[PDB]
Amino acid sequence: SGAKFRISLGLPVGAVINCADNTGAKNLYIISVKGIKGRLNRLPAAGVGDMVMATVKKGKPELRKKVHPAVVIRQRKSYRRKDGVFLYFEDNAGVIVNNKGEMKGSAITGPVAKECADLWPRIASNAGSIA
Amino acid sequence: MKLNISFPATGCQKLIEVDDERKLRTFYEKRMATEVAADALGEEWKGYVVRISGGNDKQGFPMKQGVLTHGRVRLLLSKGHSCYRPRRTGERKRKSVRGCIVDANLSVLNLVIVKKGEKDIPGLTDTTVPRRLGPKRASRIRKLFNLSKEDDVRQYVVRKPLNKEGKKPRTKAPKIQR
Amino acid sequence: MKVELCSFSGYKIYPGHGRRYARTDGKVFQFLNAKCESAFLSKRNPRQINWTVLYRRKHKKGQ
Amino acid sequence: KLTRIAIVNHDKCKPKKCRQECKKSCPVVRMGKLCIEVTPQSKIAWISETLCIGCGICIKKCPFGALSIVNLPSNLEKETTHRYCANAFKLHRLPIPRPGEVLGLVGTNGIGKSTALKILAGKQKPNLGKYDWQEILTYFRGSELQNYFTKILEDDLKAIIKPQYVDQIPKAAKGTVGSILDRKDETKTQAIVCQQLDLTHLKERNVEDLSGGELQRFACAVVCIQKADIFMFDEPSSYLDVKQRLKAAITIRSLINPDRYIIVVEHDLSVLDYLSDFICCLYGVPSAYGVVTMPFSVREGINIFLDGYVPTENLRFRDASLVFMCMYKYPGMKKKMGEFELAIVAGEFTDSEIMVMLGENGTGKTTFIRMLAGRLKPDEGGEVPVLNVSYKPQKISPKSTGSVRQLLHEKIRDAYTHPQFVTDVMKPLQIENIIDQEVQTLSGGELQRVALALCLGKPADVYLIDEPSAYLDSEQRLMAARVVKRFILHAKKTAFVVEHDFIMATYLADRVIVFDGVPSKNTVANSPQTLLAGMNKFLSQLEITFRRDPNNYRPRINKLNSIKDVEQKKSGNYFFL
RNA sequence: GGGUGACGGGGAAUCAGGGUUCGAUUCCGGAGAGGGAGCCUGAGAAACGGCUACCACAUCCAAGGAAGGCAGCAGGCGCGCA
RNA sequence: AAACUGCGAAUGGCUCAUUAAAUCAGUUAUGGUUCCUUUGGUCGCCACUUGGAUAACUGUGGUAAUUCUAGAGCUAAUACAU
RNA sequence: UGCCAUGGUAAUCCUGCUCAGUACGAGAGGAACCGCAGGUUCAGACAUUUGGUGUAUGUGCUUGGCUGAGGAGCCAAUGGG
RNA sequence: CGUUCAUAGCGACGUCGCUUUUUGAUCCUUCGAUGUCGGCUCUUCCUAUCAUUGUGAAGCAGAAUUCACCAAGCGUUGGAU
RNA sequence: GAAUGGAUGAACGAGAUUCCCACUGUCCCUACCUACUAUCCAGCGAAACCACAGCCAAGGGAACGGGCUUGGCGGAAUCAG
RNA sequence: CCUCUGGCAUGUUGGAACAAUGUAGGUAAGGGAAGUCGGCAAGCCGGAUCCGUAACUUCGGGAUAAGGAUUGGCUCUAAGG
Ligand SMILES: Nc1ncnc2c1ncn2[C@@H]1O[C@H](COP(=O)(O)OP(=O)(O)O)[C@@H](O)[C@H]1O
Ligand SMILES: Nc1ncnc2c1ncn2[C@@H]1O[C@H](COP(=O)(O)OP(=O)(O)O)[C@@H](O)[C@H]1O
Ligand code: SF4
Ligand code: SF4
Ligand SMILES: [Mg+2]
Ligand SMILES: [Mg+2]
Ligand SMILES: [Mg+2]
Ligand SMILES: [Mg+2]
Ligand SMILES: [Mg+2]
Ligand SMILES: [Mg+2]
Ligand SMILES: [Mg+2]
Ligand SMILES: [Mg+2]
Ligand SMILES: [Mg+2]
Ligand SMILES: [Mg+2]
Ligand SMILES: [Mg+2]
Ligand SMILES: [Mg+2]
Ligand SMILES: [Mg+2]
Ligand SMILES: [Mg+2]
Ligand SMILES: [Mg+2]
Ligand SMILES: [Mg+2]
Ligand SMILES: [Mg+2]
Ligand SMILES: [Mg+2]
Ligand SMILES: [Mg+2]
Ligand SMILES: [Mg+2]
Ligand SMILES: [Mg+2]
Ligand SMILES: [Mg+2]
Repeated sequence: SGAKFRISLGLPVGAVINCADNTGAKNLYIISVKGIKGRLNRLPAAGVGDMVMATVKKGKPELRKKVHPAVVIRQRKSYRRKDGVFLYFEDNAGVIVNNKGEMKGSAITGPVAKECADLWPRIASNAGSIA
Repeated sequence: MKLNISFPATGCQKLIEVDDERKLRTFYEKRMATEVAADALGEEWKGYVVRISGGNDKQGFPMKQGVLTHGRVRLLLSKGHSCYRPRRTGERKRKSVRGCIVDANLSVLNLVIVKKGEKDIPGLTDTTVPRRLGPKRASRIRKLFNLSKEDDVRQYVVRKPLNKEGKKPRTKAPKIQR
Repeated sequence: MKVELCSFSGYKIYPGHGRRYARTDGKVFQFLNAKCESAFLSKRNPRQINWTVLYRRKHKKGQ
Repeated sequence: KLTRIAIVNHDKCKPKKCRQECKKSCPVVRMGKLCIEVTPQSKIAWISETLCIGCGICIKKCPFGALSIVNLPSNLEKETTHRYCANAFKLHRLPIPRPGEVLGLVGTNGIGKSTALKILAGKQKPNLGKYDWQEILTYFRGSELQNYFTKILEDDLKAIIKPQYVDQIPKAAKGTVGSILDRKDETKTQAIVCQQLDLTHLKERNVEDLSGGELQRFACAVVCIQKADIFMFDEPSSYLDVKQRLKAAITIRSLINPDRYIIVVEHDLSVLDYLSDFICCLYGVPSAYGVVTMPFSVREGINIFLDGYVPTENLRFRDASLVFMCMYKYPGMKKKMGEFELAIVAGEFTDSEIMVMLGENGTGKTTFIRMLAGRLKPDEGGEVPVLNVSYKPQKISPKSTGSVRQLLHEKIRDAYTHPQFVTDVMKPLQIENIIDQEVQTLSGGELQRVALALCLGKPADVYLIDEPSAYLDSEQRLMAARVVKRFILHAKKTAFVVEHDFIMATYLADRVIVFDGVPSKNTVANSPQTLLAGMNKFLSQLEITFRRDPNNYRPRINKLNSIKDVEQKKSGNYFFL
């Protein structure tokens, strides 16, 4: 019911956020952001809690050389919360996921941003620490 | 805070609920074993001195003196320590204690009344439960009754009658040791 | 509006200001300003920095 | 890995009237095989689920709807703990009762719940899908089940069952409440149990004179008195009031010794949560088969139940996850009996509205309801609204010999046909399956579904709803709640709901009327308050608080003087949203 | 330096005289208690049916925290010809 | 009964992962060391016997939850001291 | 201090919730209007906050040299940070 | 053809047109020189309408949909070679 | 395709390509700062180019007009771009 | 790069501003070649000591291959005639 609010998004298409679930993927090369109409010359960009088509660039060869949906979970670009606190995350990160929002992994290392957890319940359940 | 106040000179102690930050503001940001005046607490406790021996944190974790801060610290403990009973000869264990410093972050405060002022209170200074048993070592018997070595310790000894045994009360007494 | 303490300096941080840092170990730090944040990142021990609270506690200043 | 199970409903299957049938339409039998065996003679039809295709032809042909064919995973065939007959129910696994820990079974009815309770009691020997005690014990090794059964077999453990059906107890025992308790003494703890369950007033009265809630209190008190191990409790909360059902939970938790096994069965989830320390779910196709899950925590087990997804088995058993103008104005009416002084505060009654009634079993929700109807006459004042009204009662008996079809058309033909009613009431309350059965042979939940349908169908302005959640499954409860909502939204006819369940009350409530004061004394019926404020008053009167688990936002119950409780009382937010 | 379908030995199995092979396995010796490390007590331990970390597995939590080690004996799962 | 005190819990049991002059075996050294216990030797102005502390017991508790424990009363020792 | 002829001109589309697993449909599947919460692209602003810049050449720190040293400074096309 | 039914959607054999975002014809203009492909950047116009607004159609139950009308207001992207 | 040399090939190359790591304002998507200009003044002071000149739409015309026809219209003198 | 000896008056002018465009320098959140024909341009790298150094090889090389660590100030010690 409660919608997302925009947040400063510092993962343009080309970024390698590190995979932070137990799949076996190390990296996640972001090849496109989901739900972006866009403009001329503007790279699509995903903040925390965004859906994103990624490719795994290093990790298990089951995962390599194919596209996955994923969710950005942490991000180093500082976003503002409605309560006026800016917040940033030390690393960019994500998790491999399926179209309907379920994790294909099982346990999320490190914290998940609450912008993402509120939006993605199955990620939030596996997430040890939030924000 | 669920203040546990104890008047030691009687042998009676109460659990007093307290709210309103300004009521407790005398206690806050003070160390353990400091003697605070309880006049600001209430006009019932008019001119009362209370030592703050530091009870329990919320989340059940006792204050232990020395650690400072107003948060939890976890320490390696041993035989001869607060907050820890070792279950083996030279057992040693990690347990989380809490700050000496007093804060609203607390379930209980422990207070020991050092001096009562003018007023009295119903379940503390009125009630007078005795020392449960009297002296047992000879020297302490002599010191209680002022005897010296040439005065017979056997006769001037404490003795408790246990009534409602079933048949009749034994005029019972310990074994004087030393 | 829970006023928070700066993880480096010790100054209070009012609602509007400052910045929050969520390290991947899974513990978070507030910073009053960028000066403090930089110091924390360069690994400067605030007990060796004269303007921080921690320094003043250590060296028994005031009182 | 998938297999099939044939099921023949023995009440419906009458081989004489229909002829052979199945055989003639079955393509395996028309080939020339022993897929189905019937004849005009003999009772019940037999089907070989080995030879059966599962074409779904025989079910369409059979005239009564006697046959069913379902698909069950092939993993389960190893772990069958009971099957009574051929072409009948097939139970998989058993719950894992732990000594000195209250087991909480959760799951809808018709999924081998009763058979499990009988097995654990020790009435039914697990036939293990054979249709043996050393062989059964070897089957149950490496688990507390073999411990449990070994305990049963040499030390004769006493199986005692608080029953589901409470209305059948009055027509069996005789004498006063106090006399029966005195007869059944073993522990010699009447007084303490009576003070916990409030049977001070009730000791004098007869068993027939008691209401539903008082009968439950009586039955639980009796079970608490009896010195026995392995306590089976089957829906203790149903018929009870908020504070009564918590007390009943506390008593059952007090019965815990390390000797005794306890096995509660609750459908109010907050009450179950409070009761148990240990939970086991019961998923399957209703009437066809049932699987007892591995034992989870209290919290984890109920989350699994709400998701409809066992993560360990990886079997999504349920499809969907079950997560969370002014018509008239009464003035300040007062109705003094003589010694007792019932009172009302003035307020509004907006159309298309469900007014939830908060209070107690005794504060006279039922008496106010009867007064509003005209079924009770006024001592003072005078509630005489020129309005048609409907009345879903608490106690529901089937003393009208016939079919449910007959009941439906006799009461209300137009609603019974009307599609808007049918999508709203008949379908969601699976009345299409009850329809054919007799009114005599209903279950308790099925009777509650029919009651909901009968009173919704009868035209009115006001709709009184006493205990709709009583006896229904947690799923059915939530359906029944939706049905009432939508019916009223279409009709623009107000309703009033006596519920004692904080799940259902929060679901249904637009506005909420609260009662205050003890029963058989002065009742101060407040004006219709907003939901936010209304529940907080009711919780403050009964001294409870709740919280919400972030995954499903389900209302969990608190302990007295727990930090979370104390914080919530100081804030004034006794629960959330 | 690498390997070992390597714990050592007493011994076992074959055998004319020689040998060939085996010795996880009830006595003796060693080493180890999921993996690595550190230590308290104590005459004796770098103990694991003692603690402290990390890793790897996993359990309740009211999510703030808390506990864990069958290569003891039963027993389970799994692995498998066993 | 409890609780403090003392002793034991380093044996036994399991397994054979490691480990190839290592383990281990026979052989010898400790005139290069430790050793609870056992056994035998030694054991020349409070002493008509000193100090205070604590547990069980009593009673307020805190925590959702552990073989968690805190504060207040007492009271011994071959414990701890002089 | 104002009027206004004439010119110009601007807003856009989407998602989620709800209606609703409802209409419709044998079932599989599966809508819509009113509401509510937000977002895209575009436009016009602005600097409380976060960020960027920084020769206030503000204030430390430091390299090589130069005022005999201390101190106070300067030079190295903005010495570097 | 479209189960049936020429025309919902199509449409053979024939036939009538429009267009200058194809390519040819042509050689009027420029050889005392009109800077010769693409891309980037920026504005504007057209409609022969992909999307969006309002609608008529169906071989439109719903969902998805093609067919047609008013219509050029607003859009119509990021990359690999 | 074989001293019109074929096949090879360490070392070397301001030679021609391709990918990866690092690094970066190349880009998303631009911003701020410095010096010298441009800017204004004193003084000094050129050139190329020039039929006449210098607002448009359409028409016709050597088939893309500043001038012609028919319409729209037209307000001194100048500055930086 | 800084200084003395010696030598100059900033390279055919000055003043006042600190706009846009430029020329020459810098810096940039998050991303990191997505830019472009193309990493063009800039940036990374860099000195020394101590380790450590592959393919291939004409056995010479490759080789500062690659990849690491250290580096200031001060007070001493030892070693070299
Ligand atoms: N003794 C019996 N003989 C034959 N069929 C039975 C018997 N008891 C129950 N059944 C059938 O089994 C079905 C489910 O019964 P049961 O398993 O007891 O209920 P639940 O599934 O709620 O535990 C019923 O529909 C009934 O037809
Ligand atoms: N018509 C009546 N005549 C006499 N007493 C009545 C009548 N109706 C109700 N009562 C009494 O009122 C009491 C409460 O009524 P009831 O509907 O049972 O309320 P509740 O279900 O809350 O107990 C009962 O004990 C009953 O004896
Ligand atoms: S279902 Fe199995 S049994 Fe019933 S008809 Fe088809 S085949 Fe014969
Ligand atoms: S199944 Fe239906 S049809 Fe076949 S016999 Fe039993 S009843 Fe008659
Ligand atoms: Mg582009
Ligand atoms: Mg090996
Ligand atoms: Mg051995
Ligand atoms: Mg060992
Ligand atoms: Mg193991
Ligand atoms: Mg060890
Ligand atoms: Mg063990
Ligand atoms: Mg100086
Ligand atoms: Mg035809
Ligand atoms: Mg030109
Ligand atoms: Mg058109
Ligand atoms: Mg040739
Ligand atoms: Mg050639
Ligand atoms: Mg011209
Ligand atoms: Mg110059
Ligand atoms: Mg000059
Ligand atoms: Mg010159
Ligand atoms: Mg940058
Ligand atoms: Mg490109
Ligand atoms: Mg490119
Ligand atoms: Mg270059
Ligand atoms: Mg090389």
